[PDB]
Amino acid sequence: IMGSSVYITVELAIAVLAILGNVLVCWAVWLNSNLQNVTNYFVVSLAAADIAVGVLAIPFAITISTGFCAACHGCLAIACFVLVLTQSSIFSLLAIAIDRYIAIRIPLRYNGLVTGTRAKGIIAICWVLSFAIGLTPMLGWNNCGSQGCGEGQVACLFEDVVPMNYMVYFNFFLCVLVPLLLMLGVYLAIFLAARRQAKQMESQPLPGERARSTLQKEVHAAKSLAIIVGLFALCWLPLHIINCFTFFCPDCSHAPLWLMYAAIVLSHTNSVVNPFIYAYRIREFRQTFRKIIRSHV
Amino acid sequence: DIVMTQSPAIMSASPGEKVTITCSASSSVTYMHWFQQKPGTSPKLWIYSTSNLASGVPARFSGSGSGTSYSLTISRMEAEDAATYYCQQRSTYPLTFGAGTKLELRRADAAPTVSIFPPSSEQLTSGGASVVCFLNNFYPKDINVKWKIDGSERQNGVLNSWTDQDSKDSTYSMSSTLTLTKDEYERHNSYTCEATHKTSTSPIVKSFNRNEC
Amino acid sequence: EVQLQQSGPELVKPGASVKISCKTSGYTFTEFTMHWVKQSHGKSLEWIGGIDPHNGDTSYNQKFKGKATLTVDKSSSTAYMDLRSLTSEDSAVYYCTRDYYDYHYWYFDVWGAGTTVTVSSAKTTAPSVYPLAPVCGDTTGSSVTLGCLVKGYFPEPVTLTWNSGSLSSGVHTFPAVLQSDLYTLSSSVTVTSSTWPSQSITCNVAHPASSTKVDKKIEPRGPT
Ligand SMILES: CCNC(=O)[C@H]1O[C@@H](n2cnc3c(N)nc(/N=N/c4ccccc4)nc32)[C@H](O)[C@@H]1O
Repeated sequence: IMGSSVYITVELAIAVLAILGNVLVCWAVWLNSNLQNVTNYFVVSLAAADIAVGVLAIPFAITISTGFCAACHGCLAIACFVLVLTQSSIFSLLAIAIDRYIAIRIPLRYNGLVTGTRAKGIIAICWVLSFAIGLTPMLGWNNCGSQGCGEGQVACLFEDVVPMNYMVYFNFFLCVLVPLLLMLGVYLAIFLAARRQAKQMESQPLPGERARSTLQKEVHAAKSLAIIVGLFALCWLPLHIINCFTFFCPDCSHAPLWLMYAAIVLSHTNSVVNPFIYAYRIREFRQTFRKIIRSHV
Repeated sequence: DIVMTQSPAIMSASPGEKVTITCSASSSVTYMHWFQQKPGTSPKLWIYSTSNLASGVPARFSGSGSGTSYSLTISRMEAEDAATYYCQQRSTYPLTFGAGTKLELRRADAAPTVSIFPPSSEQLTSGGASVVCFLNNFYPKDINVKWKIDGSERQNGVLNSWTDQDSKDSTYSMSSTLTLTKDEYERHNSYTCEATHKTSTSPIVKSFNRNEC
Repeated sequence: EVQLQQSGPELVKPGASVKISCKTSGYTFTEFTMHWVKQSHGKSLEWIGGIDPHNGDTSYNQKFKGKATLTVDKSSSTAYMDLRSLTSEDSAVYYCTRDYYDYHYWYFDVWGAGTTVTVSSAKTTAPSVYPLAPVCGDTTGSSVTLGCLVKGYFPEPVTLTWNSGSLSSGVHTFPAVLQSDLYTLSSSVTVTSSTWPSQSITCNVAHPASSTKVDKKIEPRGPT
């Protein structure tokens, strides 16, 4: 009972922290007019996705940690729900990274690429892809298509209902690997651009405000994307690596339950850590946060 | 720091002639700028980043160079291009310019026109006496003036002034004024100035006698 | 249309100080740094320093440190240079330039008209103008040349025109020469032999320093 109790406590604490941080970000963007733009719109969409993860995905994952005898398809649907919510969070983060890449490396077309309803279109595409990938097991690609309980009912654990081939070849590659590679490429491009600008400017004392602004924006974006990529990888890679070596290592010792709990809580900590750290990197966000806190008190 | 040495310091070129002027750097430089300045006017950007023509610069101008040596060239010389050109460096501070290259327009030779002027009555009333000799519209620059008083040369108290190359004639003019006191001017009769030039086998002589006026 | 409007001429005595202005227009003033260049005796371009109008950062040439101080008026979109403890060496022409950023390198894009600063304690004196009629003699064929002498004035410049600018071509005004704190300038105008003395040719000399306007009509010489 001790392990289950501590796991549930950690999961609920993560959910509450994600809820608080993301509602704070949304409140700050709603209040300040100087915070209302496309990048903050993507940040708010990611924050809402993380709110959904904390309210729904985390309690649902706790529900699949029980193992009580229940219908196979209901628990398959719950697992697909948590999958869809995590997909939405990851795709919103990728959208923010793409917005930063367009802003930094494509300044002239930026107003013509992401402004207007195109941001809503991109968010809708992210959610559609999330639902499509997360609801593929419901099309018959599942184990129930095996006698923990019997006659349709099973012990509701994630691996009992969700096949591993989908989790490795499909979920790990398209959802956790491809966005990670894209974010790494964007970070590398912005880092190289920033260091090229710095090397160009270092020869001259007293540079123009134009060059100073360019270097400032490039460095800030590069460090923000470094933080984003590092946190995303640290949170998501362990669990999917565990899945990969469960699928590829036959009869090898299945990961001890504490390791599985740690991987799950890290994957959920992704949703609370992003994009609050990114928001705190901007002076306006933290100024608004402090003003709201002072007004409340 | 760094030193910019330009060559040639002074140059003349016929219209249509290809002209290349160089700019030597004491140490290696990454970029070289070029500024064209005409007399009486501020310098204007001509070539930036060692190859790029500024706005309004004709395509006949080209820029080149790297490291120590840099240069700009004119495909065919035009009369509008007679000016002074400076090369600027901004690799190692402080910024250093070049001494500049005065570019002149080569012309057909022309004999000077010499006129002499006795001192006016107003200057005589003031105790002064200046005789002015004007040498105008000649090419090339080299010229000499000799003052003779009563058959003997006088090198005392002469003032020589030279104009720059004329905007239209592209010629040169020289003013030579010999200043004396009224008593010594009234102490002599004959005054003359002679102009020796390559365009005449004998010097051009203009003279007057004070006994007339 | 990017323009840099500089101050007017400044005649000052040794030990004094001057503040040259540079009024910018046609571009976002704070986006590009302003630099000042001194040209002394002609054909000697020296970089004084630069100032960033956005944050006030400055980088000076160590030669001119303490001599020139660069300030900026962001509201008025103007740049100033203060030249303190002036001597005769500081007498030169000073320019202000805009240091444009091409996203690849830097260059002086637009140059100001320039300001002439002359420093000397020499006494300001009005010119003495003597008209130079041609030698009595006779008209030597094609054309006749007339002269006008400006003796003993200070300081430069002095504007000389013939018939108040009606005669432009055929005029040779020569650079002035100093003889113990006094300039001397002469001008020659050549016209057709049928014009003079039939028409009136006068010499218009103006000295803004002493605020004197004098016109000397050139007439045939009488007995001496
Ligand atoms: C964008 C991709 N989304 C996700 O990876 C999200 O789905 C969940 N998840 C994914 N793969 C999983 C796996 N192999 N095992 C488990 N639980 N095992 C248990 C064993 C014993 C007692 C309790 C539990 N959970 C998994 C998790 O919530 C993660 O954030």
